Amino acid sequence: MEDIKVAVVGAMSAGADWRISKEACPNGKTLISTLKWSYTTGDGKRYRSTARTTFTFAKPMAANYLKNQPMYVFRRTELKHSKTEMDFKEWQKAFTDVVGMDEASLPATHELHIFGSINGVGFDMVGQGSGNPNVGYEELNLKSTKGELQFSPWILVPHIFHQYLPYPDGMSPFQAAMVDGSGYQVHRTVRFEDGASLTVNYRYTYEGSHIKGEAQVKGTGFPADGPVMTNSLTAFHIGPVTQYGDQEFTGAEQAVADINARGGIKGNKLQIVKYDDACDPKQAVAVANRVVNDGIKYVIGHLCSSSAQPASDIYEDAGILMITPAATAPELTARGYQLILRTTGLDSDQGLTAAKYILEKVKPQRIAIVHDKQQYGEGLARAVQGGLKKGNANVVFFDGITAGEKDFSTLVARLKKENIDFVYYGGYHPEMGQILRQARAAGLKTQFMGPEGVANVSLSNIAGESAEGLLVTKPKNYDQVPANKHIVDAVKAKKQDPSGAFVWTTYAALQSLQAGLNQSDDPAEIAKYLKANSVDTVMGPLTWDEKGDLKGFEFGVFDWHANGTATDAK
Ligand SMILES: CC[C@H](C)[C@H](N)C(=O)O
Ligand SMILES: [Cl-]
Repeated sequence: MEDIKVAVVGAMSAGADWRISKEACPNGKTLISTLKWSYTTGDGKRYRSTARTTFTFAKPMAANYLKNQPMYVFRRTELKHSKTEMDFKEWQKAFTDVVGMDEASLPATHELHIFGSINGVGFDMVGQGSGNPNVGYEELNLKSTKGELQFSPWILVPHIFHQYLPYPDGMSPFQAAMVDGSGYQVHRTVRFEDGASLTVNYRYTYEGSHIKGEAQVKGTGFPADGPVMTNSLTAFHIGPVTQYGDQEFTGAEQAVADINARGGIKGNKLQIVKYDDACDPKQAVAVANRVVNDGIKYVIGHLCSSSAQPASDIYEDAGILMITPAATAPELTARGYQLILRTTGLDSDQGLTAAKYILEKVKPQRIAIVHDKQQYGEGLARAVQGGLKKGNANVVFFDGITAGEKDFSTLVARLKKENIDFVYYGGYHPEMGQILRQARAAGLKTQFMGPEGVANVSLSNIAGESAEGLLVTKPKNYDQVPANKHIVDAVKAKKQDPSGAFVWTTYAALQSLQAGLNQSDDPAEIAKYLKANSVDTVMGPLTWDEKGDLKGFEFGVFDWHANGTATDAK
């Protein structure tokens, strides 16, 4: 009665603050710990590692430890750093199962000497710390003795004292070995997704309640242009596509809960497996190869057009089904592929809907068209330009800006000088929000319009009152259909937001997969069944053409509001 795995591919997720270590003991003198650890770049990309840690005890562990395994340890860390100094904190909690709390002497002080090389670049750091062995807390300050670190200081986390960890009903085996005096040694091996590796070896001496630790490090095989050797690792920040990933995970989690509550697929439960492509082409190909090697046959997601297209090549070649709830560029479904479907519409249709609204209902005097030079935004800007030229509208200029720009002073001064009364922007909320708040600060009265990628609460968060009165194209308000009220209430009961279109397109993708899995487990048979039939969903009855596109899909025109809400424009 094994679970059916479904991959859900998000983008620039935060993820869990706590990470789980699994502890096992093959004999009385050895404890083995296994760990998955992903780092994040300043760019919002993931850098993936796995670790195996070996603890060697001089005297055998007490029988109670050997009878009670495996154990699970939840840990979280904080780092502030310069290029010469590190300030660190760690929290640790042990359990006999996978369910968190849900929301002579033991040690008091310690010192660390950590040294070695990364790609042959030498380092040496020393410093003092303290902690509480009753609750699993520790803190540490480290200073360089050899000047500036010429690699990311994050590569030395988590390596920078399990003598501070208690177990549920008494001392950990680490604490018992320190109190006895005979102690333990540690060896860790880390493997990275680019083929790099790092080893650490530890030795300790106990002077009463004070621990003296020594750690020797050797790292090799890091790419010269990678984030370790360029100092490009950071703590997680919200990024440009986080809003889109959060909507997809909200809709997938509620749909899988509802399906499983009704008995799953002929009694077998669905299990979500989460991945993250950062809407980046190289990360999308790395994710798709991992999904195939993990044995998964069904994928929901790859959200942006520039990441869904390279991923689709890998899934088609390997015989895997892919359903995107969000990618709208026509080229995805224009190449003869048989295993690719959507639960959203096409930018050829979205751009023509915008051009007809401008010609029929707005009738402006002087138009500018702006885009971000990416597949989605530049495609829409070209579709709108063609529609307006056919209607003989006055387009004064057509121009590109750079994605990630925060200073729009040149564009704002040009709109003021050239007396522009209407702008169409093709692109995402981060750039549109900066353009709106900088335009109103400088006294512009211009009417703005954009596509479904700007119609979200992150646009309102960035622009504030400057967002009021923006025109948008987007899918219908599915959250206002009475038949969908039970889903709206279940999402609001978790303090989550059911208003974004990608909640509904993602829920509908899981309902479409469910209908297929009731007929066959084989991806090619599922794609054939959906292309020949109608499926009832939260979006209404869905049908697909032979290339995997929705038949009769319509984008609406709405007024956007500063409170993150959309109303019918007419
Ligand atoms: C996340 C989807 C975005 C907004 C857009 N529709 C694209 O295809 O890139
Ligand atoms: Cl460990």
